[PDB]
Amino acid sequence: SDLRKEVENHYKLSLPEDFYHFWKFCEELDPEKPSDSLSASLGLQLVGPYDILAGKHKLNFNLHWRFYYDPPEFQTIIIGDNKTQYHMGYFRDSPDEFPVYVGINEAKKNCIIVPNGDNVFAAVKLFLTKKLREIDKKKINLLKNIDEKLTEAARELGYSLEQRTVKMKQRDKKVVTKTFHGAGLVVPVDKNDVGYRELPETDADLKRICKTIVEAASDEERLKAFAPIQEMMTFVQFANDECDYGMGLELGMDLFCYGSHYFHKVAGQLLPLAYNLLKRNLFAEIIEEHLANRSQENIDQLA
Repeated sequence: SDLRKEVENHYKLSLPEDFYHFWKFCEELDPEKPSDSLSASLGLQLVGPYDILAGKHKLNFNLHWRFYYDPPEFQTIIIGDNKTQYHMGYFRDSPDEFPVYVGINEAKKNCIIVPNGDNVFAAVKLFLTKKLREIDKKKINLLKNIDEKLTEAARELGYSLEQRTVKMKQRDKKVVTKTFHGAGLVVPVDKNDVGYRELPETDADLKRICKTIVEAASDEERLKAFAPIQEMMTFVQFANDECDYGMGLELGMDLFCYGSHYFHKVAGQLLPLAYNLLKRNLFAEIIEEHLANRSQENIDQLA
């Protein structure tokens, strides 16, 4: 329990039981280097809060293995090839609740968060099954052995292995908007529909607006191209005054997701405030620190 406290106090996030059970699974695979037990067969390595379990931390965990498009909800636990910057993370709607599922993102490809089961056994199972369906006879036998052991453990522990579980499908009903990442945003909406209001542009049209800002040819033209964004920020101010905090979280998230440093200032105006109004204060802290140092490479706080 002491080790658990260390892991969870460093991130100020509770970790679900599958996190700890999966460490033990990887310890059975390789007692000497559990974090690397899937490296040879799958190209995956356990990191993040697993670095603490591994003793590699013996310093801001808010930025540790936080890739360029990882929103504060997303906490990296597994990394793959740095050519695509494939990685898996727990996704939490609230810092005070357990992860709602495991998402994957390829940070050199896009900002999309792909849901991959609701626990890390599922996410690794799905990765393995895809790899098995692609490939080398020598690799297959090894993969099939890991698949058997992984599947047996999940069955003993009661963990679903589906990419989209019934639980995940129920969360879809509470998502108020997908955002650019596609993971979805969940905020309280009361019986009077207070809590969220939509943006006045479609996602497609918002991306066009962002494109014209990024491609502006001068400061003068960029200022003019920013007018639709400033207009939406005024709407967000009234939404905040009126307790529809989800609007500013959506606009700020989309601008973060678009990826341009030209949006860092307004994203820093939208997202900390939105998270603080939503009483998700840790996420306000993460996004502030990430916007201040949004690195594309060298995000390992222990290197």
